[PDB]
Amino acid sequence: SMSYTWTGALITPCAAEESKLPINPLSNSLLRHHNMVYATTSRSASLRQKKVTFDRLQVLDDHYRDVLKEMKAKASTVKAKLLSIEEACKLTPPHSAKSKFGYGAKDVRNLSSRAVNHIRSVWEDLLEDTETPIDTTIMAKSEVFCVQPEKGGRKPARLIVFPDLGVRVCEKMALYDVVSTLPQAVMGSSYGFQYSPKQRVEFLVNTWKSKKCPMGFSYDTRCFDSTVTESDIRVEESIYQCCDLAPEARQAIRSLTERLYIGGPLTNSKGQNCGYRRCRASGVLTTSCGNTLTCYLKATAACRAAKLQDCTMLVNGDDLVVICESAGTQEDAAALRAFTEAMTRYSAPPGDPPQPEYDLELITSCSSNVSVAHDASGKRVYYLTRDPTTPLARAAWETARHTPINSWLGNIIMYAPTLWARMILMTHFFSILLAQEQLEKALDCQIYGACYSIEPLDLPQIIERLHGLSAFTLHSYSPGEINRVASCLRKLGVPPLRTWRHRARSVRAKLLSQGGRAATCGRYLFNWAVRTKLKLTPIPAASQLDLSGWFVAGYSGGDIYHSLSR
RNA sequence: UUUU
Ligand SMILES: [Mn+2]
Ligand SMILES: [Mn+2]
Repeated sequence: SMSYTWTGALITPCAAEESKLPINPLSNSLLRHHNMVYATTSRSASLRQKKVTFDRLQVLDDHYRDVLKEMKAKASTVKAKLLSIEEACKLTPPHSAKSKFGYGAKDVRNLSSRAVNHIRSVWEDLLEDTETPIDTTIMAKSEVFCVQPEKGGRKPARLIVFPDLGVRVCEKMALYDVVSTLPQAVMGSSYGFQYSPKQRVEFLVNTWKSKKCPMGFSYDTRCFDSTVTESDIRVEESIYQCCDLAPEARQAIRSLTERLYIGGPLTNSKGQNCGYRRCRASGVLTTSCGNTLTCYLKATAACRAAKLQDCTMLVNGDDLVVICESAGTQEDAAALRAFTEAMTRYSAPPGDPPQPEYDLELITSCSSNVSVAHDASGKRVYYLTRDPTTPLARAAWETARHTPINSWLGNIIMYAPTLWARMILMTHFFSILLAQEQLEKALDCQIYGACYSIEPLDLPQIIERLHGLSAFTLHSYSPGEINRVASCLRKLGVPPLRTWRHRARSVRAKLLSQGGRAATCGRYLFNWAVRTKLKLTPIPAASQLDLSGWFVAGYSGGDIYHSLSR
């Protein structure tokens, strides 16, 4: 069947769409070559559509049918609870889209009458109406990247399809738990979203060490969400239905499956009819959990067919990275070839063909890889990195365009040990932040999907609990990692690394001098900027009131919000 | 204007 069906009515905006980096006297401090930057807009959505729209052929062999049965048996283990409206409302991000029915995120979190009195009517319908497709909206997401080295190759806008605010709250009421528990339950260590970046690195290594002669690789299917067949979605529901649900829970899951998840009509920001979606909806709660299981399923099934000795895979939504036992160069090469032939048969073609790798630091998945460096005492230390182009790109864009969701903060947390995040991001912003003095001002960034309100003043404690004290003392970085950073810098036109120690030494001492948590930031977050690094003892609060549940499971697109870690 |  066709992933989508268009009518002519267009994907339209509802706000002003910039798409160039304004000559921000501060952006020039973080990035000279402004040009190198841009932000997707509506004007390039159709290109996205054409890319996205295609026919789907899928066939199900035995391996698939068996693997699935297995997953269901683990699923049978889980038990999910229904969620109270209060519980769902409070999970709604403070800035989520408002409802056509005259009420928004704020009215919800505060449990307005007009709000709940809708969520309630919405949840009743989900029990009274079992066939009617449910209306979804289609927007183009605003996204900033760096101009492709092909001077002109710009990424077309991404697309987001989400159901009304009321339908989203009910989703949480019926699946939140399922989605927060069931995945792991089914996939064991294969579930990516359960690790912090250091647990991921750790896992990736032990695993790579567990093979006599390891061979790893990753597989990136093309436009995953469109490759998802209404069959794929129905199967996912079979998995969900193995949990021990409450009838209204169980029934809602049913209703949403046929009414929202398998597909439905598309409306634009202006009430116009855009057409039909018959593939995964990018903006649903089940979006991630559904992708993780499908990638997992189809891959574990492809592995058997292709015959890869001792496969240990790591799934993260449509993101996949499998490590196994090598059988020979000319052997592995063909083996993987069979793997892509199976995956494809399952309606999961690759963007680029997968390539077997024999270096762990070379395998890259989820636009990041495993590199090495050294801690204080110099004991080798693994940390998870990535190419900083986008991150630096996005950060300069935000510096000039106060953005709703600060990708920079998110980067800092996740990649805290990276050379680029310590010397360039942390510096650039704490200078900004400290010049306006907004250290208490809690901004929003996001992790594995869900949103999070954090106070920059707590990075110290948060950074340690996720990376350890090594996060604040890594020095011998790998030559290759170093060149990757250096180069990106040159590209965007950013001043060499050694030049930031100076910009730091200061900002770091203007915090030292503010005492308190501020002074704590200055001590740990900038110890690399002093010609005399001082020893760092564990942070008291850090490991103490470490409010968690952070890396338990993905929710990208789910509209999930949590405000813990001060 | 919503956060795959
Ligand atoms: Mn894709
Ligand atoms: Mn990806």
